[PDB]
Amino acid sequence: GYDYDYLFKIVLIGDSGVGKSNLLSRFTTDEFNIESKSTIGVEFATRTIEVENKKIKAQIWDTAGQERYRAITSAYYRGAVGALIVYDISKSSSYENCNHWLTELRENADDNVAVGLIGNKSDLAHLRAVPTDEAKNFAMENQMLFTETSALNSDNVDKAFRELIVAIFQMVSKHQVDLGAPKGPTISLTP
Amino acid sequence: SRSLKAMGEEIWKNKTEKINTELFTLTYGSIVAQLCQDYERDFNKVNDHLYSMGYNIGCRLIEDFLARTALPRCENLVKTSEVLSKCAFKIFLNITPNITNWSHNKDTFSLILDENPLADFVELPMDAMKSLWYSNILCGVLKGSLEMVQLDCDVWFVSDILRGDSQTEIKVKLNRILKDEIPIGE
Amino acid sequence: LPKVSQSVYQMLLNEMVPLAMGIERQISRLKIEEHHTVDIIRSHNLIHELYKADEEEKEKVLARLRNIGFQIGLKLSELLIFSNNPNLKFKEMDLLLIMKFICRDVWKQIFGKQIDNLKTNHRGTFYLLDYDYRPIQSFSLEEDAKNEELKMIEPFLEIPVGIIRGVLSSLGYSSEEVICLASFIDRPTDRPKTAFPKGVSFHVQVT
Amino acid sequence: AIETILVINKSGGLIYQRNFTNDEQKLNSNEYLILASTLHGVFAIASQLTPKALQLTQQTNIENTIPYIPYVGMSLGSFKGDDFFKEPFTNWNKSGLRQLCTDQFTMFIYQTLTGLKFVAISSSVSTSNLAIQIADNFLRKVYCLYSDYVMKDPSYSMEMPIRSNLFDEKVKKMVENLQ
Amino acid sequence: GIYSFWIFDRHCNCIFDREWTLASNSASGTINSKQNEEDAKLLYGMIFSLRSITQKLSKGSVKNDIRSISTGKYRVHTYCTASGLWFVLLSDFKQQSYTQVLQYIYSHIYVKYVSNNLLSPYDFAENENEMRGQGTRKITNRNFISVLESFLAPMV
Ligand SMILES: *C(=O)CCCCCCCCCCCCCCC
Repeated sequence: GYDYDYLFKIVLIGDSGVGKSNLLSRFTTDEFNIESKSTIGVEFATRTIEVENKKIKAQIWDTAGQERYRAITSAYYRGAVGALIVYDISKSSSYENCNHWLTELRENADDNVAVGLIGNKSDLAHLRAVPTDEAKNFAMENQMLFTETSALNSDNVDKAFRELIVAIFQMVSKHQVDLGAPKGPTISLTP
Repeated sequence: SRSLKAMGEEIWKNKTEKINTELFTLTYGSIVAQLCQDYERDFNKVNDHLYSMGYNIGCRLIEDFLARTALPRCENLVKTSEVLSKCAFKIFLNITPNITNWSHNKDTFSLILDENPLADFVELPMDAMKSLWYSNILCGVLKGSLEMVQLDCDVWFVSDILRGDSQTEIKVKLNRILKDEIPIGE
Repeated sequence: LPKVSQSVYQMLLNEMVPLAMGIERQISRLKIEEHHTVDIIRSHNLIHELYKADEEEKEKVLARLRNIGFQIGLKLSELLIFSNNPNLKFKEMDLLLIMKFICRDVWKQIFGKQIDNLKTNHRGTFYLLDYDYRPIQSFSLEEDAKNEELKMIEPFLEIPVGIIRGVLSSLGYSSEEVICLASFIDRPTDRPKTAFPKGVSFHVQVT
Repeated sequence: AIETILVINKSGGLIYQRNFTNDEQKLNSNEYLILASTLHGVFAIASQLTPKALQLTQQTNIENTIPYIPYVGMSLGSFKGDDFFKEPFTNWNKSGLRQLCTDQFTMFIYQTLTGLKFVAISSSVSTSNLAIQIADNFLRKVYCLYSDYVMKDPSYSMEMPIRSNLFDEKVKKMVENLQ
Repeated sequence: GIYSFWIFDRHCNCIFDREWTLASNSASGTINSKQNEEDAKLLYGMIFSLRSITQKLSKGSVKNDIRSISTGKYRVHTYCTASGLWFVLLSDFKQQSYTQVLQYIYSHIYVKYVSNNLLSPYDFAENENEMRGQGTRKITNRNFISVLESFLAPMV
């Protein structure tokens, strides 16, 4: 089923323990091999979507590095075209690492890469360790989309994901246009 | 490569040492005799201690059976039954159990011990005629071996010639094929 | 004539010290077999438990395994007398002939090799020297902890002592006049260095 | 007897899965994406596994040169002559996954200097070095055909899925002679 | 000859480690040292991944297993057994394969000093908490190290 016209690589990069494993578990085409995060550094999700008649395949790579993965974790961003910075609104420590995460992303990955920023587990209203106002202000200063997500607050991550892909498409879509025979006997006029 | 027949005869004839079966029978008989002796003849659950015996034996015998045979990991009950019937016993005890009594949808089968070297000569006491099995170590070894081959089975004795039944049968019903583990790296 | 694999025999003959130690636990890892939850415990755990339990329980397990070996030897006796058919008598005062029989046939049938040379007091006791002692040729703990190895591997020396006691029984002398002790005091004179460093010596007393 | 090929652009992601089998079709199209990306990741992670004996001292820049197999291809496009080349050449991936041999097949790898990867799955199981010498030459013929018929294409964005008929029919002609 | 030799168990753990140095037989090959743990989990991950790929895109009804994994600098011979035991060995090419040597290792060294070693454990992960791989209960059997050194000394 090789009907998709384009294939966009996007990294679900984020801090350890953030619940990103549960984040991408909702929106999935979950089949085939799983639990490959510890095998090398990554686990894979995919989806085909329709964007004005141009089918687009996505590749969510969920990079993770605990203590030993130093070089290959950076090398996995050789040609990444999207990023999905995952943080959690439960502790300031997770949000503090976003600056370093973006610095590494911009340094290594493709120049002018689309970056979104998702706040997992917003249902918990007891330990809101960072305000949405400050998060939005941080989002302003880099031209990068922002959203917060929860199990009960569904469809937000899905619409943000689709809008991220259609935003990337406008950047890396070169315009493509959809580009009476003589029937009868013949006589040779060659000399 | 080659049939399990050829493999069993080849491994048994020229790749293993030998002793008299009488002496092995004598040793196992001594074990069971003293377990009867020092336990107030509690045949109800001397079988449990013999099961622990057999499990501990089999869990570490499997490393040698696979070392000699070098077969792949069995996946289906058909191949497990074939290998157990045809070479696993032939290497060690030099017997060929017959397989009948196939259950529904290939989840259970029965090992028929035509000749049991563990019981070449026994006449149990009268009180043991409907309590003791005397060969619990065999099914314990089978379960322990299959544990390390990573497939769990409830194995037990249906009948024994020693107690008085016509033939000795060991049901080996599979329970679930527990899967390989993965690193828990977050 | 029918045979059985030496590997399974050797392993079974090795593994009674866990049996003789766990029977004591039952007298004085949970899992289900079919419906009722039985408990099982490893072998090395019980070997270490015997190594460091306490003196009276250690002695009880030692006499336990001696009884096992006594049964085995006494019971295999009649088979060996039938098969080999030596030139012995029921109570032969010439202990040398009995000891030659045990050295030549009993050990040839149990282990794969004839026992090595033997001393001759001619009045009282005898010594039986074994080199490399097949059943425990593949035992070890650590590169450095060799002192603990010989003290932990002690009870495995009883089943041949029990065999000798049993063979002497049902051949005249009973289990009240005969006593035997095993030890590692035998030293490798000139033999090639095998896995286990020390041979074993069975000192047999017979008045 | 090469049965399948597949190529990875620069950062993972399958872009060509034309299978040269009579009729197997066992593997889904979707899972080959995971296949190609996992091969890319394993290529990356095997780099930091050079044993420390050879880490600090290689002294083996004489074997990297690969000999010239005469007529591996057949019996052209931008190229012309009896064969795409005549001289030997040099290895480029000297610390990466070159071969994965297996009871039923063998996966050869050929990495382009820019970063492109070409993967050749062959049913045939050659002392494990002559096999590499055949495979590297053949995969570089495939690479030459790629540069001819995928790079000189207007309707082909960079490092994207390949959708062409000249390329697939040409590589089919290349492989049906190599058996 | 060889450069390093590894045994991994069912529980995704490193049970035996060894690395060599310059071709002296009595080399400075630090045995079961902690710095080797860092470049062991990723080796296990690589082998596990390509084994998963092989079992995935295999055919027939035999469930093949990977034999060797060649790179530019070396090649990794690997022998798997049905009891979830993997024996891995790195080496420069210099010969077709070491499958016979790995089989001899399993059938005359590990079997006869770890499965006939009643006073030494098996299934080294115990009492939960290390069956996944976060454990260190490697082997230290003097006979094992001695015979393995003796057998692998000439092939370097
Ligand atoms: C897939 O490979 C399954 C292999 C079958 C398991 C091997 C069973 C070995 C144990 C046989 C019985 C040994 C004798 C026990 C009595 C002392």
